[PDB]
Amino acid sequence: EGVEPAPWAQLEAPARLLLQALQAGPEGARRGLGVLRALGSRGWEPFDWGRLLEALCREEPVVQGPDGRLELKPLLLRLPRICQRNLMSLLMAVRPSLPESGLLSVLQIAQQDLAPDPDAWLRALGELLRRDLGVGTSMEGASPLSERCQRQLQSLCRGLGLGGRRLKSP
Amino acid sequence: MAQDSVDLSCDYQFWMQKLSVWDQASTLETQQDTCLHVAQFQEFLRKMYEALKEMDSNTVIERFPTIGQLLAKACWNPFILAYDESQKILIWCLCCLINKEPQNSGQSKLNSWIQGVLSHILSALRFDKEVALFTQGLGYAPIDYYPGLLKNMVLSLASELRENHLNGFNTQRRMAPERVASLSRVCVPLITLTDVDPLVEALLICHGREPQEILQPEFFEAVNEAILLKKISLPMSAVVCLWLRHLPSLEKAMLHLFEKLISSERNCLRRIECFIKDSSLPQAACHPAIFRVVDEMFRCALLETDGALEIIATIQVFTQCFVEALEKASKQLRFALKTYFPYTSPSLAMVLLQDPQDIPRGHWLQTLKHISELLREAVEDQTHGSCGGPFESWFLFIHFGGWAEMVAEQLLMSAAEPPTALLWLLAFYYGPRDGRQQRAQTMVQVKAVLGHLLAMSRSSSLSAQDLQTVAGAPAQQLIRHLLLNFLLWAPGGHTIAWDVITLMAHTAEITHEIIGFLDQTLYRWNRLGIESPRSEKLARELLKELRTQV
Amino acid sequence: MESLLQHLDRFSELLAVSSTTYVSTWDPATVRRALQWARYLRHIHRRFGRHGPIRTALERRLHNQWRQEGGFGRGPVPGLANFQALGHCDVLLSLRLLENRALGDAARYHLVQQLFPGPGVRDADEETLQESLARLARRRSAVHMLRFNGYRENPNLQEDSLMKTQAELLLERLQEVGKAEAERPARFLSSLWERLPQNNFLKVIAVALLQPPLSGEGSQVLVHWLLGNSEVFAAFCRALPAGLLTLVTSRHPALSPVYLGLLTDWGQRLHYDLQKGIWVGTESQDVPWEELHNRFQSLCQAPPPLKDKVLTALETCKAQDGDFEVPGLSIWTDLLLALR
Amino acid sequence: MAVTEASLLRQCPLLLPQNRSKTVYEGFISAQGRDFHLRIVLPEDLQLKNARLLCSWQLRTILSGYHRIVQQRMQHSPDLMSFMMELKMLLEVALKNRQELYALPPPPQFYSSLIEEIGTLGWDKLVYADTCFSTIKLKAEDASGREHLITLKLKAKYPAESPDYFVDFPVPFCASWTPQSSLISIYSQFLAAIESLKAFWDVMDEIDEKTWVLEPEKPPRSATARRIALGNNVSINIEVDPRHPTMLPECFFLGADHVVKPLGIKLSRNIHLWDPENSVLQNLKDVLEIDFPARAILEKSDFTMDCGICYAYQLDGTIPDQVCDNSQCGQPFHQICLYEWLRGLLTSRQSFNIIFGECPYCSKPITLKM
Ligand SMILES: [Zn+2]
Ligand SMILES: [Zn+2]
Repeated sequence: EGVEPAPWAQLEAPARLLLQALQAGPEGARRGLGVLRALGSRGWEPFDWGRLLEALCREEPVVQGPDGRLELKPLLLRLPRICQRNLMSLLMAVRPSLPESGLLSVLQIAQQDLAPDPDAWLRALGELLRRDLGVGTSMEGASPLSERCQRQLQSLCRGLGLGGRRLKSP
Repeated sequence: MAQDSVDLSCDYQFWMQKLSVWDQASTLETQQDTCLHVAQFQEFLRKMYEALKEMDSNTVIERFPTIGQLLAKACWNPFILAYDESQKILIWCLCCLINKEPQNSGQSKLNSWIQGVLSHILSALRFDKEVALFTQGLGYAPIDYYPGLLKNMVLSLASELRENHLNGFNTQRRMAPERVASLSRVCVPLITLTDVDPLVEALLICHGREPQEILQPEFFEAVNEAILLKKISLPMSAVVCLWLRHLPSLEKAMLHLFEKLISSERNCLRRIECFIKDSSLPQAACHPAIFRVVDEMFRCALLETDGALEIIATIQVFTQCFVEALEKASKQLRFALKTYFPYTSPSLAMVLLQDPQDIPRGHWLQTLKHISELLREAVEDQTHGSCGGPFESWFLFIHFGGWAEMVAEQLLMSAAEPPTALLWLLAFYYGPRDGRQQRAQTMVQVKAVLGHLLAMSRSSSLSAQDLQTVAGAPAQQLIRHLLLNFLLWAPGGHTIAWDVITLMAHTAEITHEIIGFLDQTLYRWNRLGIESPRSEKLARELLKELRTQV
Repeated sequence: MESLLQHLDRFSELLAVSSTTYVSTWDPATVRRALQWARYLRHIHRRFGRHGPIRTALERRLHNQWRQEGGFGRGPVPGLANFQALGHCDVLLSLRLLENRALGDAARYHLVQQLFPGPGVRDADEETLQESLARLARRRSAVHMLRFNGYRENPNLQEDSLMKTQAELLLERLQEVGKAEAERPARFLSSLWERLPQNNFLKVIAVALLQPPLSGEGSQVLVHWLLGNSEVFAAFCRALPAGLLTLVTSRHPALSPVYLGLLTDWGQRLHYDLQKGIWVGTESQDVPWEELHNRFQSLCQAPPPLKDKVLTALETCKAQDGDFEVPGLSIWTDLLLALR
Repeated sequence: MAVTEASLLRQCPLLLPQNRSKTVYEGFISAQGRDFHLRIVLPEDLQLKNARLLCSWQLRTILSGYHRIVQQRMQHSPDLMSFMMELKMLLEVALKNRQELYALPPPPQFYSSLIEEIGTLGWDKLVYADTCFSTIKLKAEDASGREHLITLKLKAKYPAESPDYFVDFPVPFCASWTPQSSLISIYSQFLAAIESLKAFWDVMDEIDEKTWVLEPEKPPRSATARRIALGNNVSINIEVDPRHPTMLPECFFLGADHVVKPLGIKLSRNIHLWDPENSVLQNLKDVLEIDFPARAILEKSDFTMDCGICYAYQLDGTIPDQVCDNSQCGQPFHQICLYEWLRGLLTSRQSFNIIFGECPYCSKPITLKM
């Protein structure tokens, strides 16, 4: 009646395992890494991240908020929050061996530009990914954290004897 | 002593007008509003208890207008009765509002009403009816099973939630997500009520499969408060996941570390290591998500102050705790340093991980002279495929205790022909972003100061003014801390220590800085097991007396 | 050991009159003496409560007190319940004094002032009375909240939370009477049956039988009580679901062939009508077809130890009423067609 | 426009109100340059709560697996205008999802130019093409004589947009694509990346030859990690920085706490004697003061006899006991892990104390008896 088959039901079997795999709590991410060593081990030595990476954006429909509102989420804002956090973790662990073309498609979602009730965690994980590619300095206030954090931390670093290192370069 | 009533009589109408809104708070939104504002209600009641305590009832009429109806609305509200001391205070309040010998019938009516609400608070069977009838027949009082009733009730729900978790996407009961969220709004007010630590722990690990969060971060704050104030004690595995779903609770654990280094326990690094190990921040930081969010807030604070010795100290402790908790739970399948420290070659980290306890005292010169070579390779040849620049390789080099600190005290031992390697290294520690002109100038200034100081060591116990000459701009901290090194290391010290201290201690800032330095030296020494007890006892004594002067 | 008896029985008299509405004579002297004696019980409970002949002797005095009062005719006093009720006897007494409306003003004043001085003694060595009434008011509220925003009336009653609880109270209460050996448990179970809400009661028992052992002497007592009294056991098999009784059977096979006997007796009170394709009862209170289909389907959806027994008990019942192989005729034909 | 008089014309140009009382609309709806047949009968009032909407067989096969979406959109949506908006967008989505079936390339540019450019390369180079021509994957050689492959996925307009280049080697390949660039352009960039990274490859080729690489088995080219086996029941894993391969890696050792200590101490002491002018082997041999075994066990390299869920031996007393009834997996599990896992899946069903459901790795029938 209210069965959903898991959103990765229809994928490449190995990925389907990966995404089932990260679902499993914070040690999710290593299970990630163990998964990957146990699939370089098997007959499909390459894992075409490229095939996975498109799929994470493929939009598909939901009716959420009021009784009736059609909206489209890509995979990333649809499959279970903990595979989100544990992907990005793992893509930091494998950042080099990807195409940028796919990644940036993901990150654009991750940046979460104009949504209400955002994925703080994924956004932050975006900023930490863009810094590492070398395409999202952004000239901005675009560092991983909250305004509230950066402010309450400036507030306290003041009440301490500043050092004779020179770290800002005017 | 001026107002007594005025701010309290405003806050009264605010709160009486808020409790009238909630009144047994049988809905979602009434209850969220209750849950947030409850804290301030508790404080209000503390101050109001002082107010009602000092005076007596039925003689006075200050807030006696509607105090009855406020305390009814409060108590019958069970989210109120659930928060830490508010129940206890409302009892205290109601003890004040009693009168021993009634004169007006009203006094006695109220006293009866108070006893009534007390039976209502304590010992009323506001629950499933048949269970009342059954236990009453068995001849039990609520008292002797409520406890048991609660526990079995709780594990019921913990079970329920845990099978929700394992049936991810199965044609079975999916426990109604409203009810998951409903529970967790119940948790919050009695997080500290020991009977429930199974339930809470459950909900932190029984995340399941929604794109959306399904819990209200008012809960995550109420939890994180109690982890950090030691009013819960969960299992560690609870709290790696807790962080790894609601970020103002990871932000807000890391500020609560700063407040220890900053206000309360300035330069007590034993207490800082104890704080770091007690909260599971090393443990959490084994996760390469959580490392990055916390290192980013370290980097924030490094720039807001321009390289504070206090923040340097706390980093060194935490790095130590981190490395030793990463080592523990990381035999099979561990994350790479390009995943914790991404912004330099893992060579440098892999060098700086290797602990000085384990190496001989004489081979520390070799190792530091190698670190200088590799920092110079990375900083000077700032080319593609590397560090992005100097700041990055510095923010790394902070994180290590062992290597960063040994430069000064190795210079003292090798003042005769100081190696250019250590000169560069050291000027770099106390000043990045100089230029080769500024850093070479600093090197040779320090080399000339080594000449005078080596003359004074090879000489007898001499004055403090001869040293203030060579001491006399951008390189003051460098020279000061190198010279403190000399005072504590040389046997010429222990005689004119105070005479140098008084001249150098211009302000309170530099006093606190040297206090931090002395703590860092002691912590550093007791760790690596290297001691000249002279320096140790002397450092501790001077530190002892100067913490009084401030 | 002998010193404790005159202490404890005097406290028990004072506890039972705590409930009672004569409170005019009471004063701070009485109240102070009550709570000092209660402190001493709580003191005893801590000092030589565990692994002593004293413990077992006080339990004889408990159950002797609790059986010579009985709870029949004169006054159904709950009383200080059992050995752990000595560890919070103070609280029971103090709670009863608050619930007496005629509790005198000066006594209540001295009382509440002595229970709740306030936070002057936030530093107290012994986990004190104040803290006990707080953590109660908390649990209470916690329960109430969890009931109305969390609690679910499970359909596997063997996994319910109130049932599970009421069950384990009855099992404690049988274990006590078992070791006392004063009256047989049969008398106790019969007085239950007489007194209380029966419907609720029976689900209790049902859950009781599947609870794993805690110290199943209890379970072995309940099977013998039931089999002794067939009339209540008729309403047991009548009043529950199928799954509950299926598990009752796989666990305690001393019940199986009496309950099969019951169905064997209810099926034989049916007739087919040709207009409506159905067996039906004459009387209103006779199991409808669907009910009996359920219950048999259940016995079959079970371990092999029962399945062959019930299958053969039907096939022998079918041959007995003519081995026809079409419906209209033998109720048991019907069942056996229906179960494929 | 605002009103659904002109906004409906503008946004559904090919929906014609047949009846005067605008109740029957019929004809065409656009999506991705393709027009679909649709006859949408309203009641006598303008209420989609109850309406008829019939489709061509073309449309229904393309809106397979959203039937409920459209049925709910009918009952929830206020106006026809908005309903058509939702339907249009939904078709858009369905075709870009099923992008495999639906191509009309413009051949006169495409299939001709692709053949011209592949001729310009020379006919050793291609290795594969899908029949839909979408995939191609090519070869290039190193000066060493190593084969290196590249996946390209080509769109409707190859020369217009960039072809997506999907590739093994470990640092991101970046391609200066112009519309004036072609296959030989991106091919040149790929040979440039080859000649550049040679050192990193030489290092990893030397390792795979001389030593017992353990965890990756016939390793791919993306691999920076090599779990080397040395002595017995002790391993060292090594991850390398690719641009300065010869430089030190993050190194560490797995095994017995009594065996691992001396090596770690010795590494600490002898690390200043690492030099990036020799090889990783020639530096490890003088730092760790040993020679390595060259496949001490080549056949029984390792079978991770560990959970294959949590990848650990000893979970709370329990050992890897439950296995696969399969020659190709053989993968041990824990009772706890495999129960926790299968309890989720749609395929698995639970008998009395028995659960049949799919092995995680190979998706074959596996049975668990609690
Ligand atoms: Zn396991
Ligand atoms: Zn398998």
